[PDB]
Amino acid sequence: RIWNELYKVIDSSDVVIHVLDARDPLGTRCKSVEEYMKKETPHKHLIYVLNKCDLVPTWVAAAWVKHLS
Amino acid sequence: SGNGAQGTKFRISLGLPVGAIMNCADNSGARNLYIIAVKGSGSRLNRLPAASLGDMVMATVKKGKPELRKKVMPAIVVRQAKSWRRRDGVFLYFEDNAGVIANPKGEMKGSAITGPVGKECADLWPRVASNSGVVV
Amino acid sequence: MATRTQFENSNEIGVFSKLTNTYCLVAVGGSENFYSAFEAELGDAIPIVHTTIAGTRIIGRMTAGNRRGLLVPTQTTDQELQHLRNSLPDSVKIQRVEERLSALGNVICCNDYVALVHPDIDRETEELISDVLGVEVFRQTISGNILVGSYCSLSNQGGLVHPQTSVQDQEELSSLLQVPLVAGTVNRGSSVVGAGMVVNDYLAVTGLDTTAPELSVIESIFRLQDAQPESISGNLRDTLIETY
Amino acid sequence: SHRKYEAPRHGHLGFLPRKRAASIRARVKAFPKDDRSKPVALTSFLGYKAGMTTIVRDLDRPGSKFHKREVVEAVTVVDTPPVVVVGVVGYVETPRGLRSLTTVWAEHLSDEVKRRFYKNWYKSKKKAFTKYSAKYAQDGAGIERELARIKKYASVVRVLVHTQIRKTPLAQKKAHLAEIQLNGGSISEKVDWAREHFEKTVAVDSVFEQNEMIDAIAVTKGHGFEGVTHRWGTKKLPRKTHRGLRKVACIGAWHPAHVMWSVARAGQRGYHSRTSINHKIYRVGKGDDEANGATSFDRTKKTITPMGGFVHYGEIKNDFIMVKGCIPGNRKRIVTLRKSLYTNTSRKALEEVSLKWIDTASKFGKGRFQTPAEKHAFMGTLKKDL
Amino acid sequence: MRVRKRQSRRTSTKLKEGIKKKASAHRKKEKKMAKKDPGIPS
Amino acid sequence: MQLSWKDIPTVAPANDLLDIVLNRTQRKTPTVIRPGFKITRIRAFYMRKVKYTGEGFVEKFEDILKGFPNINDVHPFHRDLMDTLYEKNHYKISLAAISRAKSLVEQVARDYVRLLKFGQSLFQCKQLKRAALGRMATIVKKLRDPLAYLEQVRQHIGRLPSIDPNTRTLLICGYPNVGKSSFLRCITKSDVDVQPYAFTTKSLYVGHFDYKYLRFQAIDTPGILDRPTEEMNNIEMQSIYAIAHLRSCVLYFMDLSEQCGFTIEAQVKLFHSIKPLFANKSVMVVINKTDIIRPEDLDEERAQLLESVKEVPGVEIMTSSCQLEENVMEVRNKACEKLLASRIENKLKHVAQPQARKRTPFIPESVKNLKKYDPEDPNRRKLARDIEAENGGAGVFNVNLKDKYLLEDDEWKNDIMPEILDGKNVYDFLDPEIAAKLQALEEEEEKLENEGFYN
Amino acid sequence: AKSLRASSHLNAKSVKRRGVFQKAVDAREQRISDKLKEDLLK
RNA sequence: UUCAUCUAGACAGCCGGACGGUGGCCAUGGAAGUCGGAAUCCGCUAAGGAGUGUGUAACAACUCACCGGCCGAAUGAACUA
RNA sequence: GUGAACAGCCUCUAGUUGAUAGAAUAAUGUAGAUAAGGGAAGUCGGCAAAAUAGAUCCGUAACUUCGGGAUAAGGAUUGGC
RNA sequence: GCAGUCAAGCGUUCAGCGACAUUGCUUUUGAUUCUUCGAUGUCGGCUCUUCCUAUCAUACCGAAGCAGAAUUCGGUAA
RNA sequence: GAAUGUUACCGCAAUAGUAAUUGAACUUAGUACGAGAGGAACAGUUCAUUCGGAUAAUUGGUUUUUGCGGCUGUCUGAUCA
Ligand SMILES: [Mg+2]
Repeated sequence: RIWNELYKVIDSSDVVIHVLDARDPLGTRCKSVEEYMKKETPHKHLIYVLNKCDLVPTWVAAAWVKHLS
Repeated sequence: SGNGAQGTKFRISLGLPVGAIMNCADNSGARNLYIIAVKGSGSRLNRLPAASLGDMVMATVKKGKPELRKKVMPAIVVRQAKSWRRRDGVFLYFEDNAGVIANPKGEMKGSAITGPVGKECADLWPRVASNSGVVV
Repeated sequence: MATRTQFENSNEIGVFSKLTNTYCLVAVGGSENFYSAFEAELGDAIPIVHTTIAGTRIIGRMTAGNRRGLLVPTQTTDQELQHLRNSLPDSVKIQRVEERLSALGNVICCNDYVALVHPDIDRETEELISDVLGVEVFRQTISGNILVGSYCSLSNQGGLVHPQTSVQDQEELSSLLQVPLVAGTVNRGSSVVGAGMVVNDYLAVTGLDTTAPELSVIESIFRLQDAQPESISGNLRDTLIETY
Repeated sequence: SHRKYEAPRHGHLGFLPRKRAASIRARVKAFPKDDRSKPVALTSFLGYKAGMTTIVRDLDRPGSKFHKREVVEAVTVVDTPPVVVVGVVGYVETPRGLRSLTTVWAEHLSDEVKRRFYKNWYKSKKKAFTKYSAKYAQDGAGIERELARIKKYASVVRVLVHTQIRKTPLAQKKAHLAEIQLNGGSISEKVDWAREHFEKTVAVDSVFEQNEMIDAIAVTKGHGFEGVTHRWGTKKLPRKTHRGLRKVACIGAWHPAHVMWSVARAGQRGYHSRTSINHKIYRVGKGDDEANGATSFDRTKKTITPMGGFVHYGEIKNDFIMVKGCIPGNRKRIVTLRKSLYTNTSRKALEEVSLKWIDTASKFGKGRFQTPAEKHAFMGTLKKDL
Repeated sequence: MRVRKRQSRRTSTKLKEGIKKKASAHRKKEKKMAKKDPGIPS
Repeated sequence: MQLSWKDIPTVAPANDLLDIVLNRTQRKTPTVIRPGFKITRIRAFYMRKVKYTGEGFVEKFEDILKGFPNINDVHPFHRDLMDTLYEKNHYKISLAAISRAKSLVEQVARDYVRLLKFGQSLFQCKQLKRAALGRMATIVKKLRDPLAYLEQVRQHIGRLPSIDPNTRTLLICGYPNVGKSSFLRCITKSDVDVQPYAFTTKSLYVGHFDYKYLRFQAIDTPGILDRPTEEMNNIEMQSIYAIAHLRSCVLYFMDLSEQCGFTIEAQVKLFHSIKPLFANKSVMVVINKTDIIRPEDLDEERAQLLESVKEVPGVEIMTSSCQLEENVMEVRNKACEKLLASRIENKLKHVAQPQARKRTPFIPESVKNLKKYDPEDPNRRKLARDIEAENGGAGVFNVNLKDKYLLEDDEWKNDIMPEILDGKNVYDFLDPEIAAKLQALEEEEEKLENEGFYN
Repeated sequence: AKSLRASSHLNAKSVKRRGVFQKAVDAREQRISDKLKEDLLK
């Protein structure tokens, strides 16, 4: 059900906004969905978002955004 | 009887249903064994499998060495704590039920067994008797 | 000499039998194949008695004795004691023992001259054992193994211990027992040497699973074969190195 | 719907209907095949269940884990005083089953069987078989003619016997009358043996012996109307279910619109005739043999009567049969001993028993002593003693 | 020995009418589809 | 796994496999559904049928894939044997085709289930189920040749030898019919043809023997010719790669007689050519059929070839004959000694003593005078086992333990202990010289009686 | 496992019956006949 | 119903031949007709097919298509109802 | 009187014997109970039962608006003379 | 499923129809599968009876490289 | 349960139902089979899972035998009861 809902929202969203945890954004990246988004639906922007930045050092978040941008 | 067990086993009271916890009776480091299944148990609707003295069961180590956690290993019951009719003409029971972890061949892991060992289990398991310092 | 034998389907010869220099005990379980197997080596030279202890076939572990006497646990019924005495000559002492422990065969490892006992064995039991068997008694453990009667085999010719015995422990125990000791395995790597076989000054019986190197090691250490009082063990060094 | 789960049914459909037995004394449905070569012998006997007791015996059974061991097991004690033949019945094989040809009585029926023919015995004038007994007059041709007729046509011969109720500690004075088939060849010899046994008594020792396998048939314990939960072992409902919880919740379905005979509903439990076979006889005690409860080991001058007497039974003074296990029917109930109907000499039966010790302690309460002498020796002298 | 069930031979006139209608349709279909010597014997 | 991969599950051809799967799907699953049933019921029924068919096909393919030894990264010797026998390229291609067919079946089943979940009519669902079944059938039919080839290769691999390269083993090399099969038969118990025709053994033969309590296995090979390896048969390549990969010590056999018409010069040339394979094997030369040649009666010019062979450091010459098998024992001992010495040398790359801290071993005179038992002697002992056999055998004969137990007089041997007497069991009171204690008690009673104790 | 209606088991049981099994019952009946005759002789 | 063989011995039953160039050409450890690839040429017959099948490492041997010898007369093949 | 208590029970003054009964104690029910070994493995779901319950003493955490948590929690006694 | 080849046969009067087979379809080196995309409608469970074989096991057999053990299919079998 | 002269006893059986099920311990066996790994089967025995029928020998549970003994409150003046 959860994966079906994910696919439904992906198909029903012109743009997809991906949230990430500042503690471990790379682990939460879940590249599996992103590959399908890039391949089947190029028009979907698939924009990242670094959430929970208030729970990490400012330099940590700055480095994360610099390396992921 | 199953593999490892030698000879036939006469039925006795089943005082260890699935999910029961019994104190470990071997020096392998385990504290208590949580029974998840009983080897050789019967199949019947709504009837929970139950073990008895001398029976081989699969149980997980609920407490003890971390290395023994999360894995289920075969075990042999050495004490039952439920009165059973001995053919000699006496009903006897142990202070507390206990078991010893063993391999499918019945070989003992611990080098020694603590506390009394039931006569039926010792007779049915040569390795248990060899590793048992006290019988009954 | 060393001969391969098996119980019904168990290689633990010492569990269901107890062989001494003057008498042998076997279980009554199943048939006389075990009795006939023992007869094929001993024949009628010494008594062979079918006997049970506490109504079990494990009399080997429950009882310990030598040429001078035999010891049985408190759980033994008077009928079994009387049958054993009548089947044995008066030269072999028989007496019941009363103590917390019951596995005399596993609690006591002894020969006709020296005896090993469990460290926690009571004073009265130790004195009774010494008086009955006419043997010296020492408190010892085989490299930390408290079950001296199960993990070690002893005889007037030699003794065998489980492979985990430390070299220093083996050296100390050999000097204490005044007999050679060798660390080996029986029944294809089984660590319970004292339960997997029985041995005396002139006969050794082991499980069928005993591989050829193990049988040769047993023969060399226990000095069964003629002109082989561990002398041929030197040649076995290369074979053991290649196998190990 | 396939029930999603296969499980065995509750109860045996072959024992239906689960109704009360026709009479207190169950009638034997079949008798052992007649061996023409064997001599004439009695195929069954009538006894009264005296009670139960504990027996310990060294078990001789090669291949068993209990070889040369004293296994304790339960046995049943049945009071079986000598029985007396008071007639014979001849049967002729007809295309519509065996048919009774004629019956002959031995000129003298005991008062016990006379009571059996009257309900109000005391009110009755006691006009007993006297008239038929007069058929044994000077010539007695009628009796001889009937015997010859039985010889000519009867295919099987069944003797009429009644238990000596007066020899039983039962409060009743009326005895039970039943037929017993006669085995052996020379059907003429059967009736000759019956005639020679007319008015004579036959002891159990001449019918059964130690180690002999027998089948016991008797009316089971009655319990009256019983719930389906215990009458069939039906699973109890969880709790406080509507219309109760100790009953079968589902009785039918859309089709068929009728309750099946196999739904195992509640009804009468017990008091049903049952047949139990392969009961091993352990002890055959003579009535006049003192120390009936003494084995070769105990050898103590004590009878098998438990201290204070059997619970709900008397002080057995005559021959009795001891058989292992249990037999259906309550104490004071008449139980018929029947042969195995076949060669049941399996090693279980071929093995010879040897009782090490016989339990004779009081079954009334937690009796600890076997005989009053032991109780006096243990407790010693009391205040009332001196 | 434990013979299984046997098919019933009853007419079941519902089947009579069904087969009659089916045959009537089939004859019409065949008719519509229709539009679209051995010499001396030995 | 290794060591006789005999437990591979048999695989039926494409037609048989498809028929079995279809029959199983038709039988196990229900087949009765009606148009009056709800569309959901029909959809569920057809989806269940398709899923069952797909699961059966997937299980079959997975079993076939798992059963095979996975030739890659098994062992150089076993891998090379499989490559030479089953054409490793073709074997891998066929197994990859089976794996691809499994994935195709999975994808087809999933797609058809997804399509059928939207079914709107009984006919549509039936057509979708039939389409899925037909797709699976076509995929299976495309697997015709690989399944047939894999059945044969599975049979062969199950029937192939199982040698342990890490163990100490012998290897026989030389021209065909030189006596390799005869030597293998004589040295160890094995079933090998010993006929004199060109290629007696078409594959490797294994035979086990024990020396000095150590397990040894001898390996016989068809042999090799003087070919430069540019052109060679799989039979010769098997022997070549067995020599190359195996640590076994190789013995080069030779026949100097007119038989084996490759002359002594040819044998020596073959030995020199194979020398590179002989570098680390600690080789030994065995001259067979010595009964008819006796190389001591050989020309010096011909013995020059033997000397040149001996020029190699680790080679040695041995003499043996098929009829005179006694030399087989000597050759076996020499080979075992060489192998053991080499292994002991490579490996490196004890008992206790009393020390004195009297006690001596004890043996009864009866044992010393006891005679050895002979199972085949008609006059041997009674064999209480045989006594039980003549009385009904095990489980029937009842052993009377009272027969042998010793008592002061056999006239009361078959007696019974009362064990009980109105309490205070007999065994408790059992003690010799009861008369003395009874007399003492009687004296005490006499004293009490005259003392007036009992008033 | 084999049921009572197993032909091989029934044949084995029949052979056993012809063995000492039936002889034991014959001896038991012979012994019982002596006591039956004694019941009248007394 | 339509085609075939037939006292110039019909079908089926028993015994003999089934040759010689020849072990025909490619590969071959072995490939003689019968593991595989192109040929599948010619002599004597009543007949022999570089071989219908079984089997040998290799032939060998057995056997078949046909023919020949014994009895004798209807028999065989494909279809329709 | 017991008892912290107008908490529960007995008795004293006073007021009642009024609820159709008799004979057994079948199944199934209404209300209240006991249980060998396992202790939620049953059920959608700890549904219902059970468990600690008063007094005295030791001692009492995270959080917090500093007021609370708190009888936190976790432990030892209770009779008579 | 669609698009093609062949015809054992049928046959506008024997051009057309057409059985069994057959080619294209939906990464060749067991490598991966980290797709798993809309059922507009319920299914799933406590007690309990019967019935079908399209047989999971027990019973009796045949065929499988069935040396044994062990495994596959098939015949009867509720 | 009336009715077949009445009561009582002993019976036959048309008909309806039916049942037992499976596993393992020896022997035969470390034997046929095997290069080794390993591992048969029948006959005789002995136990065991599930189901069915009985009975409390012995053990457990159940107590209105309220049978015995003890305990709190309260009442019979105290004790016993
Ligand atoms: Mg050869």
